[PDB]
Amino acid sequence: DNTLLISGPFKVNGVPLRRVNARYVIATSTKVSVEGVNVEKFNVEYFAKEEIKAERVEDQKVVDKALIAEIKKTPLLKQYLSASFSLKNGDKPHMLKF
Amino acid sequence: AESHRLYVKGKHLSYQRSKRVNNPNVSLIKIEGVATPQDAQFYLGKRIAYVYRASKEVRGSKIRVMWGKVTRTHGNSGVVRATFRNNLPAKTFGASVRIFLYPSNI
Amino acid sequence: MAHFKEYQVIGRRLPTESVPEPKLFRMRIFASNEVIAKSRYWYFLQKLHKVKKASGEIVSINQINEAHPTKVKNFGVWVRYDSRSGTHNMYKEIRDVSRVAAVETLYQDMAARHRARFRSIHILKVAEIEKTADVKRQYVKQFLTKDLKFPLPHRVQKSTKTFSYKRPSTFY
Amino acid sequence: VLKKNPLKNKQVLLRLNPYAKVFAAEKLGSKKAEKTGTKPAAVFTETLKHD
Amino acid sequence: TDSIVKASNWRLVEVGRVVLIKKGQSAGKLAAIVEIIDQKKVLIDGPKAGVPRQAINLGQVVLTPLTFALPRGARTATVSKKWAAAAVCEKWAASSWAKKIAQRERRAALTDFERFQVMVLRKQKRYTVKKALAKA
Amino acid sequence: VEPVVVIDGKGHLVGRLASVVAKQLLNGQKIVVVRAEELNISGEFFRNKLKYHDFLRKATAFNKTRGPFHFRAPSRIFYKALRGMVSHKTARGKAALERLKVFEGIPPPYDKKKRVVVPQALRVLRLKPGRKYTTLGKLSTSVGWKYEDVVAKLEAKRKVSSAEYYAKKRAFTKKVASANATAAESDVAKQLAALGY
RNA sequence: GGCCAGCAUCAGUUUUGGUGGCAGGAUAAAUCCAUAGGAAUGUAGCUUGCCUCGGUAAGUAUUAUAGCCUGUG
RNA sequence: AGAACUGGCGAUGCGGGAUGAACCGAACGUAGAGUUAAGGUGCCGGAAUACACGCUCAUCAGACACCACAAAAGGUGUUAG
RNA sequence: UUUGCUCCACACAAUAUAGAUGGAUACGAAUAAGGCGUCCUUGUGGCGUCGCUGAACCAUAGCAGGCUAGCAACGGUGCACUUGGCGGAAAGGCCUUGGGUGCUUGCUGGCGAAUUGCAAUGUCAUUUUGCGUGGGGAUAAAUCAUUUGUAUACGACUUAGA
Repeated sequence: DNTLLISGPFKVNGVPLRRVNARYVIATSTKVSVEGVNVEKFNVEYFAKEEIKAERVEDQKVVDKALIAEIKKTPLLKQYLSASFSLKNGDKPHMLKF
Repeated sequence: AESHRLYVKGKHLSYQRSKRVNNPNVSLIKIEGVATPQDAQFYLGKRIAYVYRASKEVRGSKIRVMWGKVTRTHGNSGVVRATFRNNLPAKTFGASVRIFLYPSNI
Repeated sequence: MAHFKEYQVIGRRLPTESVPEPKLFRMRIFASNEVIAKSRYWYFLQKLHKVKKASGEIVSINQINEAHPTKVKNFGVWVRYDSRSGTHNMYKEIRDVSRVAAVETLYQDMAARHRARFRSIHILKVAEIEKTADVKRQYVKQFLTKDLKFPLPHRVQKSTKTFSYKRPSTFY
Repeated sequence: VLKKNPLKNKQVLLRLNPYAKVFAAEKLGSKKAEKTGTKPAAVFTETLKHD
Repeated sequence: TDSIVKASNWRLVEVGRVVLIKKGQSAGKLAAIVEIIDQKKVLIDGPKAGVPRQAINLGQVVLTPLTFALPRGARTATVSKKWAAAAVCEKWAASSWAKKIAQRERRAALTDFERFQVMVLRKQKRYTVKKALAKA
Repeated sequence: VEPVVVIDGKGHLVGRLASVVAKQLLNGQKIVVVRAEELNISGEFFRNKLKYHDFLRKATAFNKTRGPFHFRAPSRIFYKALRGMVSHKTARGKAALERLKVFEGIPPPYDKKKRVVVPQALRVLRLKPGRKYTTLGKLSTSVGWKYEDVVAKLEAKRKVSSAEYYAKKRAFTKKVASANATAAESDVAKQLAALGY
């Protein structure tokens, strides 16, 4: 459904397996390897709708494990994810090479 | 942190106008950090919000918003045109608007 | 007029059963395009000989370019110009890289110093002076002086922001 | 009911003008020429460079 | 007891003066005054920088304090030769002004993660420096 | 961007500073102008004095209390020039002019704050060297302003106190430059140099 | 199934950019290279005074411990 | 005051000329988007305190059509011939 | 003069905002000149560097910024106190002493943050008023009327009266 799937990872910055939209994100240049992750399971039925579900929490754990493990392989990347973005004075988004 | 800002801060200038006529349906915006049309092209299509306050509590909030979106550049100096859903009431000449970074494309 | 160019316009009488192959005149015209070129051509031939665009023909419209657009030259220019109360002649000296450029700043010079327009100005001749000492104008000779060196005092920095924080200087 | 421009919309540009297909195939807007070794006469060059 | 005169040293326009094109196509590049045309026009050339040989205005360039040796009205290969034999690009990069230009460029080319890193390193440095200032 | 902008009219030209200021006010900026006694006008003194006298001849004949009001102080000469550039008979104009403030000297709230300049309004940049300029405190004194020496005494006092402040500031900045360039040998500082700092 | 919105894929009108290929001209002019000639806002060198070594003031010399202009290709 | 030929005001708004019956541009169904005319882009005022060449400093400057004025005559004032 | 008035602290209502959201970050003079640093025999001195603009500097990581356990260091910074000093041009601010208390992202770790369910300022500022609680504090005047005439068309002005 023309969406992006995301994880924080949830243990890193508190963001679970979540749907987002492409026109509401800044693609940075910083790239971990998705190789070694099993995200094919997920779908609009997963994120369907009618307290937290065991499927949701356990699947978050399973993705977080491998993803955090790959994230250790880069210095200060965990702390980068833990931090939040904010525009400071003089920051001009049309000249920030994200 | 100290900051929580994901919006560029701009100013509402006059409406689109001649010397002696105005079009309320198009407002002119000055985006901070923007002094060229080639830079304003980044901000085309971006959402604008004028946030204001009122005494009457309407749905949990005393704060109200007018949404708009950038449409084209205006002039040579980075000034920009915007068109809001319900136009800006002209009391806001010199007031501050919030140019957001969505719809994003980098 | 505009950013000028130099053309040769070659032109002719319309051939007749009496006179086939007429004499083929030519002019070096300074103009920003071929249209103004051919127009000036018929202007000056309609002065000089019994011809007009109706009774005549344009045989060639060719562009002339500087052989050396990077060598600095000292041009003499002979001018005729209609003033308000009278018409006069002139010689001028222009140190520049090209004839088109010299003639451009000439038209500007005449506009500024004598309030003369493109319509008033003819260009009698434009000629590079091979050697110094055949120059007659101090405002070219003083740059022809040897070992030339000068500063540009009082350097102004064009600002971007409308508020500064430094109280600038003019060092240079 | 609605006019559609060719030069966008290849579909109308192809119902009009069948030849646009092969024009695009052979590209026929960047057709390279055959190079000829002609030189202008000395009379021409002298006239062009005459004072 | 001798006479005192400051004289206000300027950087001059002269055959050999090396300029910094700031606007145009070149626009941030080095060139050299081959010949002087008028109070405002000079013929410049930088062949190592790609700069074509051309007349330009002294307000469209800015002079540099660097200077090398050229004879009047020299051709493009000659000025390339003497440029290299003076090795003046090395001097310009040695300058504290080229460094500032590159500082601006790098700061611009920074990404969000390099910028977070900059931040962390600055916090560490200021910890050290404020500790050292409490002492001296 | 800054909430209040304290401009220092020393060296500035009245009209150019005035137009810059007016537009900032209308765009919605608080500007306060200080040291307007040091503000410059182009041309010579006698000229600008005559222009003032021409303005001074003008007066509603049947009641000169109704007439144009000829303010003498440099701050008010500036205000006159600038209200000519604002649409001042509107609510919007009034609001802009309330965002504005003007002073002879640098009074107590703004002597401890930074002052700024406007390069498109500065005499030294704009005017060609040679051309004669005028000084507005001298003009104002000639056409009636009284308090040119009170401002001079108070500014002498202020300059003393500020020079002492700057001595302290400069000493501490020497200390800090020492403390920084001793630490531009660490791996962290070389990493900063790599990244651009 | 009513009001207010968002994304994608399309149609029409339009605006602002990035980029590729091709032709014409003196089949750009130049630059660059080669070649002939030339001089000077005369380079090296030489001759003569000043000469605190050094460089200067002239004379010669036109490529030499720098270059330049012109013509041809 | 009176004729000739066209074009207009009258009878007609809109954009510009501050302002104006007739000048410039363009003629009017209700809207919306884009592009422009004339005129303009310091601020009043939408849009460059733009780029470039030069002239002028007025102890009476000058600032663009209709148009709301200035002449003869003079000046080792400055600039070019 | 009803157990009213005022200042401070808190709590609750309403009142709107010419319009916050990382920081208004302090020499002065010059512009055909200066700033910074250094040295001396302290000047209109020598030497060096800088400027070509604030795209600078400071700050800025954490449930709108949570709870935790340590390592290093004796630093930074918030609050309520507190020592002294300076500042009247509209000072009402600038600096500084001592400790109490917290936080520290200077470094390394643990837990948590999910459903706002693909975005909707998603409220996290300032001003004023009013009833209410805890306390402290002060506890008069004017006008009408009478009166006077240095005053007066009427108002007003000048005067007096326990």
